[PDB]
Amino acid sequence: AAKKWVTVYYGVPVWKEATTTLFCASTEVHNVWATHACVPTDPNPQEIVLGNVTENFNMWKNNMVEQMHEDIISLWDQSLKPCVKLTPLCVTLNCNNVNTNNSDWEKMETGEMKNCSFNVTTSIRDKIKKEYALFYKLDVVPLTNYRLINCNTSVITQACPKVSFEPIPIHYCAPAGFAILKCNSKTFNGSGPCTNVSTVQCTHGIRPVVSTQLLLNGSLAEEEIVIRSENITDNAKTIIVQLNEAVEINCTRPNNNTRKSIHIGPGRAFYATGDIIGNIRQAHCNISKARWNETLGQIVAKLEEQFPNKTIIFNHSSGGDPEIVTHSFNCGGEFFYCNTTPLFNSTWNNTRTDDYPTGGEQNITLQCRIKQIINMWQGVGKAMYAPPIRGQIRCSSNITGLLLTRDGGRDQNGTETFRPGGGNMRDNWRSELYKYKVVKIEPLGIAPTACKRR
Amino acid sequence: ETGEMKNCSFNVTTSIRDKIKKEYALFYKLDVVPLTNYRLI
Amino acid sequence: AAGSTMGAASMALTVQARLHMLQLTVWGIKQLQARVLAVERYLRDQQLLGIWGCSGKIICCTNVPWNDSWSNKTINEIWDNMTWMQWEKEIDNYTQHIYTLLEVSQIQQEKNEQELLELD
Amino acid sequence: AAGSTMGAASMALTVQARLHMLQLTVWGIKQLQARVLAVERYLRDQQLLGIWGCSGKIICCTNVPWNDSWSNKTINEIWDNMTWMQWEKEIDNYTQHIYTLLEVSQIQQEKNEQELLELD
Amino acid sequence: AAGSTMGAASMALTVQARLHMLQLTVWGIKQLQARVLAVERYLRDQQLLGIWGCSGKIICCTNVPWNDSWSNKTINEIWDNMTWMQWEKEIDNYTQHIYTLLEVSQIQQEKNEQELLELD
Ligand SMILES: *[C@@H]1O[C@H](CO)[C@@H](O[C@@H]2O[C@H](CO)[C@@H](O[C@@H]3O[C@H](CO)[C@@H](O)[C@H](O[C@H]4O[C@H](CO)[C@@H](O)[C@H](O)[C@@H]4O)[C@@H]3O)[C@H](O)[C@H]2NC(C)=O)[C@H](O)[C@H]1NC(C)=O
Ligand SMILES: *[C@@H]1O[C@H](CO)[C@@H](O[C@@H]2O[C@H](CO)[C@@H](O[C@@H]3O[C@H](CO)[C@@H](O)[C@H](O)[C@@H]3O)[C@H](O)[C@H]2NC(C)=O)[C@H](O)[C@H]1NC(C)=O
Ligand SMILES: *[C@@H]1O[C@H](CO)[C@@H](O[C@@H]2O[C@H](CO)[C@@H](O)[C@H](O)[C@H]2NC(C)=O)[C@H](O)[C@H]1NC(C)=O
Ligand SMILES: *[C@@H]1O[C@H](CO)[C@@H](O[C@@H]2O[C@H](CO)[C@@H](O)[C@H](O)[C@H]2NC(C)=O)[C@H](O)[C@H]1NC(C)=O
Ligand SMILES: *[C@@H]1O[C@H](CO)[C@@H](O[C@@H]2O[C@H](CO)[C@@H](O)[C@H](O)[C@H]2NC(C)=O)[C@H](O)[C@H]1NC(C)=O
Ligand SMILES: *[C@@H]1O[C@H](CO)[C@@H](O[C@@H]2O[C@H](CO)[C@@H](O)[C@H](O)[C@H]2NC(C)=O)[C@H](O)[C@H]1NC(C)=O
Ligand SMILES: *[C@@H]1O[C@H](CO)[C@@H](O[C@@H]2O[C@H](CO)[C@@H](O)[C@H](O)[C@H]2NC(C)=O)[C@H](O)[C@H]1NC(C)=O
Ligand SMILES: *[C@@H]1O[C@H](CO)[C@@H](O[C@@H]2O[C@H](CO)[C@@H](O)[C@H](O)[C@H]2NC(C)=O)[C@H](O)[C@H]1NC(C)=O
Ligand SMILES: *[C@@H]1O[C@H](CO)[C@@H](O[C@@H]2O[C@H](CO)[C@@H](O)[C@H](O)[C@H]2NC(C)=O)[C@H](O)[C@H]1NC(C)=O
Ligand SMILES: *[C@@H]1O[C@H](CO)[C@@H](O[C@@H]2O[C@H](CO)[C@@H](O)[C@H](O)[C@H]2NC(C)=O)[C@H](O)[C@H]1NC(C)=O
Ligand SMILES: *[C@@H]1O[C@H](CO)[C@@H](O[C@@H]2O[C@H](CO)[C@@H](O)[C@H](O)[C@H]2NC(C)=O)[C@H](O)[C@H]1NC(C)=O
Ligand SMILES: *[C@@H]1O[C@H](CO)[C@@H](O[C@@H]2O[C@H](CO)[C@@H](O)[C@H](O)[C@H]2NC(C)=O)[C@H](O)[C@H]1NC(C)=O
Ligand SMILES: *[C@@H]1O[C@H](CO)[C@@H](O[C@@H]2O[C@H](CO)[C@@H](O)[C@H](O)[C@H]2NC(C)=O)[C@H](O)[C@H]1NC(C)=O
Ligand SMILES: *[C@@H]1O[C@H](CO)[C@@H](O)[C@H](O)[C@H]1NC(C)=O
Ligand SMILES: *[C@@H]1O[C@H](CO)[C@@H](O)[C@H](O)[C@H]1NC(C)=O
Ligand SMILES: *[C@@H]1O[C@H](CO)[C@@H](O)[C@H](O)[C@H]1NC(C)=O
Ligand SMILES: *[C@@H]1O[C@H](CO)[C@@H](O)[C@H](O)[C@H]1NC(C)=O
Ligand SMILES: *[C@@H]1O[C@H](CO)[C@@H](O)[C@H](O)[C@H]1NC(C)=O
Ligand SMILES: *[C@@H]1O[C@H](CO)[C@@H](O)[C@H](O)[C@H]1NC(C)=O
Ligand SMILES: *[C@@H]1O[C@H](CO)[C@@H](O)[C@H](O)[C@H]1NC(C)=O
Ligand SMILES: *[C@@H]1O[C@H](CO)[C@@H](O)[C@H](O)[C@H]1NC(C)=O
Ligand SMILES: *[C@@H]1O[C@H](CO)[C@@H](O)[C@H](O)[C@H]1NC(C)=O
Ligand SMILES: *[C@@H]1O[C@H](CO)[C@@H](O)[C@H](O)[C@H]1NC(C)=O
Ligand SMILES: *[C@@H]1O[C@H](CO)[C@@H](O)[C@H](O)[C@H]1NC(C)=O
Ligand SMILES: *[C@@H]1O[C@H](CO)[C@@H](O)[C@H](O)[C@H]1NC(C)=O
Ligand SMILES: *[C@@H]1O[C@H](CO)[C@@H](O)[C@H](O)[C@H]1NC(C)=O
Ligand SMILES: *[C@@H]1O[C@H](CO)[C@@H](O)[C@H](O)[C@H]1NC(C)=O
Ligand SMILES: *[C@@H]1O[C@H](CO)[C@@H](O)[C@H](O)[C@H]1NC(C)=O
Ligand SMILES: *[C@@H]1O[C@H](CO)[C@@H](O)[C@H](O)[C@H]1NC(C)=O
Ligand SMILES: *[C@@H]1O[C@H](CO)[C@@H](O)[C@H](O)[C@H]1NC(C)=O
Repeated sequence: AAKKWVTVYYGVPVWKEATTTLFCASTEVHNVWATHACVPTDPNPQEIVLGNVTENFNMWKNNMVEQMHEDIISLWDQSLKPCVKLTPLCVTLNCNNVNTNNSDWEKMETGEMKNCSFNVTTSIRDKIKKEYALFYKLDVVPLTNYRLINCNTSVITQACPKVSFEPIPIHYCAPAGFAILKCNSKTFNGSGPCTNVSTVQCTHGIRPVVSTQLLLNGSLAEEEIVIRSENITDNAKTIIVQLNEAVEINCTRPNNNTRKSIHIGPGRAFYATGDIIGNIRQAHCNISKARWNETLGQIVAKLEEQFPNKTIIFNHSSGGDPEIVTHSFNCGGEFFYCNTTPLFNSTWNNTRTDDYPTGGEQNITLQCRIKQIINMWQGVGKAMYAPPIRGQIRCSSNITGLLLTRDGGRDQNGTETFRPGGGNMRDNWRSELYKYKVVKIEPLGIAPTACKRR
Repeated sequence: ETGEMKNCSFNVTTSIRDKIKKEYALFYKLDVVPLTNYRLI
Repeated sequence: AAGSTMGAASMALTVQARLHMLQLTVWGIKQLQARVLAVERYLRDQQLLGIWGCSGKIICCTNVPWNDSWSNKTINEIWDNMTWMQWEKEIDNYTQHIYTLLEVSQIQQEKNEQELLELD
Repeated sequence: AAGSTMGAASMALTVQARLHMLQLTVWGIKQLQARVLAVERYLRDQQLLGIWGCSGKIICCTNVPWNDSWSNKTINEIWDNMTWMQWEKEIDNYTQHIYTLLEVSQIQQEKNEQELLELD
Repeated sequence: AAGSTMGAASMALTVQARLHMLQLTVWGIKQLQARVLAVERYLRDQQLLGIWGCSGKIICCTNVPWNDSWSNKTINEIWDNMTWMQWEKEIDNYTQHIYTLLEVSQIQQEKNEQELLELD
């Protein structure tokens, strides 16, 4: 009764998966992660809910994670570029110990904080002065003569002492013509089909937190703990456990550490640790025992379903360099490395935690060490020297999740062993961006009609 | 070859600024000039 | 119901319509690329609509018949009872054929015939 | 007198219509930003006119009534006896209301009704 | 034959219609400039056509007479029996005169007269 004609519709609601460049959106502290170059966010970032649609998400193949990884590295670097390189400090250090014997149990130092003297060229090139500084054991190596760790083979750059590293939430925004889809399903688990899909121009803000073993200040699970993995059976993959409740962790570096300024060139000032006023103590972190016990009881129930009948064993890290085999976080520029042996202390039957005897202990303590020479991403980017920050440093954070790996999974005794392992920092960011996918919009479409043009 | 590929020793500051080591390398004649003392061209 | 007929799931809507110094910083370079790209994508669609004579249209009507080799389903099988994403997949292989037909003769002849008619 | 009626001071005219390697130098970066920005501003206006069906117009006529809550003055009180800058201030709070009305139904319905009429 | 009449050598056709991270590298900067420039050139032509009311046209018809001082040759001497490049050279000195006439009155008056006619 009619012929069909080709008509063009513009504003057609279709899309295809695509990877593009995202931009960021968000006091004179020069925050490195959230610079003044960020655009402001939309006060009313209205979310659009899709109808009966399905989409396939895969957090393990998500290019947003990879793009973030590169952005964090580029922001770390660059920010540290216009600063003192400390090459002149790579000289023989003549070191000795300090007297820590000034009842501070769980807080005592034992043979660390070495007193080193050195010969450094002053701001005037033909004049050499003897200078003194205290170093953390983990920052020096013996040749007693010492050298700064990692001087050979790398350049350690001092952060400019005005710049903050505090994480500030960063929102990722698609360019116009693109959109970010998110999976809101309670059943999503980081992979496969999702039926509750909505879209935004920008993601929620993500704090660019860097840590090892424990994920800090990320999002909590909406209701129940979710265990995510690319593969449960493959022991080589990281298992990300997202908590539905936070666990408080409180860390203290209880020393009156007063810094010293040393001129090692023409406007190049090195900030030394100076000395300690009062009784020197090691750093430590506390968590609530009751919270840890509840958290682990719920985690074992969940791991037990994945690995039924078998004994759940938690263990400490496998051993190695205390840069990557310990817990790590940053509070105000002080880099903490902490012993988590007490957190992954034991094993148990059923889903009943055990071997944490009832007693007056309320606070589980983790002994910590401080390093000034650090290597984020190991071989990627440059070594950095953290200035001391004047003493009495306290901070606290929200444990939002754990990174676990399986210890081979070759135990023939009906057990499974989990350790606070993990890989590259990509794992941390993957755990937060897991719900997002980037697509491109193709608004021009074609359909048959019954109209005809004059 | 006829009188090229010189064996040169030199005193170079090592990765540690207060330590100097003697090192050896061979150079093409066209890469060095005399001042027997030589310098890189 | 033109935007409601082609599946209930037409809710992507038009997020693309919703959408300081140029410092070349780590975030700044990315911001520049985002702006340049948004312009390029906008213009690619606008230019194509311009070519077909659909520059000012939301829905434009043409003089090119449906052909039916692309899809032999009828209006109530394609227009109704279908979601736009499914539809674009169903005729994806004819995209260039159709675009070519939308320009060739359809705009080119239509305009040359008008040039002749306007001489009277 | 369309450009003369709305105040004697209509003399801003169209300076905006009047308007080598890309080296990223101190002046060069600023030159790049200026070019990118000029494009973005042009397109924001052109896109909005396109949405309303006013893409090829200097002055476009619409099917949306004045409402009169925005301003209850008459043609010879608003159009005449007034300067454009004063006028834009007088109805500044209705900018989004009016823009919404210029698109919603006015372009959307007009085009869907035409789609139906063109089926005959 | 509109594209064939103005010389056999009309074969430049429309190569201009045929036409990853923004890293600021030696080749990358040049790639950026190429994209920005392509946009600027496109818009300069599109804006001018928009001004004349020829935004959706391949060939647009106007209400401005030929004048004949620019060239006093006839249709079969100019339109036919001539190549476009020769022609653009022949009337090159009248480019601004003609462009001015294509806008002034031709679009401006035409639209103001329509504004008055549309009040009825
Ligand atoms: C997880 O989130 C928590 C907060 O929810 C976060 O803890 C916060 O860390 C910031 C780090 O900057 C603390 O801010 C400091 O607070 C002290 C309090 O006296 C200030 O003195 C500090 O001042 C510094 O910056 C100034 C800028 O001009 C300098 O002038 C000055 O000299 C110092 O350099 C700074 O404001 C904040 O107080 C805590 N919050 C709490 C409640 O303690 C935690 O770090 C996040 N976790 C992780 C792993 O990042
Ligand atoms: C982190 O955890 C440690 C370990 O529990 C906390 O140290 C403990 O602090 C309590 C409270 O002061 C001490 O208990 C009692 O203190 C009173 C104070 O007068 C004293 O009179 C009692 O005899 C008893 O000591 C507890 O002994 C002490 N533990 C140790 C090993 O000394 C620490 O305060 C926690 N705080 C932070 C900020 O992390
Ligand atoms: C590290 O060594 C330096 C010198 O070896 C110590 O500084 C000395 O402190 C005493 C205290 O009375 C002064 O009298 C000396 O004159 C200081 N010497 C210099 C060169 O300034 C410093 O206190 C030591 N640090 C520790 C923790 O032992
Ligand atoms: C800093 O320089 C001083 C000399 O200016 C070094 O001290 C001398 O070291 C030599 C090594 O054999 C001794 O023979 C001299 O007797 C020392 N002089 C004095 C006054 O003690 C010092 O060792 C250098 N320090 C470092 C860390 O290189
Ligand atoms: C299906 O999707 C809708 C939209 O994504 C979800 O609606 C949310 O419901 C919670 C309930 O309190 C609200 O707080 C949120 O604000 C709603 N989202 C929005 C965008 O308004 C709905 O809950 C999802 N259903 C399931 C089973 O997850
Ligand atoms: C995470 O979700 C995915 C998707 O539902 C699960 O993968 C499914 O696993 C079942 C097990 O029999 C298979 O039959 C399905 O075919 C798998 N789906 C897909 C799309 O491959 C995955 O196992 C879930 N993870 C956990 C820990 O349950
Ligand atoms: C860590 O968890 C605590 C609660 O367990 C968070 O405290 C809440 O923060 C929100 C922020 O608006 C407040 O509205 C609540 O009232 C706070 N709760 C309580 C009990 O006061 C804390 O903000 C979390 N920290 C991080 C970094 O997320
Ligand atoms: C998840 O990891 C497991 C462990 O590697 C994969 O299962 C293995 O698949 C290989 C294929 O040749 C077999 O030879 C092994 O014997 C399997 N192992 C076990 C324990 O059965 C599994 O296929 C992976 N899942 C996915 C979706 O790739
Ligand atoms: C970390 O410090 C916070 C506060 O700095 C502790 O939170 C307090 O806990 C007591 C327990 O009764 C509450 O009464 C307070 O109201 C809490 N304060 C706030 C601000 O919420 C927290 O318990 C400490 N955690 C650990 C592990 O020491
Ligand atoms: C936790 O890990 C440690 C370290 O691997 C386990 O201790 C090892 O146990 C094997 C068993 O034959 C011994 O051969 C190793 O020599 C032990 N290592 C050390 C350093 O002593 C420990 O058993 C694990 N925990 C559990 C519950 O299995
Ligand atoms: C973490 O702390 C534990 C102790 O809390 C350290 O392990 C102890 O090492 C000593 C060394 O002689 C042994 O005598 C103890 O029996 C060990 N205790 C346990 C529980 O194994 C552990 O080495 C520390 N780890 C790190 C990374 O610092
Ligand atoms: C890890 O296990 C050890 C024992 O294997 C726990 O050590 C006991 O801790 C309580 C706490 O006050 C002491 O009273 C006992 O005397 C300790 N026993 C021994 C043998 O030293 C340790 O606390 C466990 N870690 C955690 C977090 O509970
Ligand atoms: C466990 O840790 C908490 C938090 O560190 C301790 O709470 C302290 O309680 C005293 C009571 O007067 C307060 O003055 C302190 O200010 C609290 N600490 C903080 C950081 O606010 C608690 O006492 C510890 N419990 C045990 C048994 O050691
Ligand atoms: C989902 O499909 C049902 C089918 O009856 C429909 O009623 C519903 O409206 C669809 N969802 C949306 C968002 O329209
Ligand atoms: C750097 O010096 C330390 C000093 O012992 C040495 O152990 C390390 O192997 C050196 N690095 C390399 C690559 O040789
Ligand atoms: C640290 O030393 C400074 C020196 O003035 C002093 O004012 C401050 O109170 C000291 N802090 C502590 C915790 O003793
Ligand atoms: C738990 O206890 C029961 C008691 O009969 C025992 O049979 C079972 O093997 C134990 N399981 C583990 C994981 O030790
Ligand atoms: C951990 O929680 C379980 C729950 O029943 C409790 O029985 C057990 O005693 C708790 N352990 C500790 C150390 O609080
Ligand atoms: C569609 O167009 C092509 C162009 O060659 C033609 O061959 C084909 O027969 C047409 N299809 C139908 C069903 O008419
Ligand atoms: C379109 O043609 C194919 C050819 O096999 C046929 O199978 C299909 O059913 C036809 N569809 C319609 C709607 O007629
Ligand atoms: C849509 O097509 C299916 C094909 O099985 C048919 O069963 C259904 O009734 C159709 N729906 C409408 C609204 O015609
Ligand atoms: C042709 O279109 C059909 C429509 O379903 C599609 O399935 C097929 O893969 C397409 N073939 C090619 C080569 O694009
Ligand atoms: C203007 O439009 C609004 C839309 O709600 C309406 O409520 C209002 O009454 C209208 N004003 C007049 C004066 O009609
Ligand atoms: C518009 O309405 C307001 C309401 O108070 C009134 O005061 C004002 O005089 C009216 N203006 C005109 C032009 O009627
Ligand atoms: C403009 O409005 C004022 C208001 O007082 C009036 O006095 C004046 O005469 C009006 N001008 C014209 C041209 O109507
Ligand atoms: C509303 O418009 C009037 C017009 O003069 C203006 O004075 C007033 O400030 C505006 N209010 C808001 C909230 O913009
Ligand atoms: C062309 O236009 C100009 C405008 O001043 C006019 O002077 C001239 O006479 C016109 N030429 C012809 C041949 O009419
Ligand atoms: C145009 O006018 C010039 C004036 O000299 C004349 O020489 C020329 O032949 C004329 N051309 C035509 C086509 O009449
Ligand atoms: C083109 O102009 C030349 C001028 O000499 C003339 O000889 C030739 O015949 C003309 N060609 C046509 C097709 O009129
Ligand atoms: C004017 O146009 C003629 C056309 O051939 C050209 O030869 C002459 O050079 C032009 N003069 C100027 C000043 O452009």
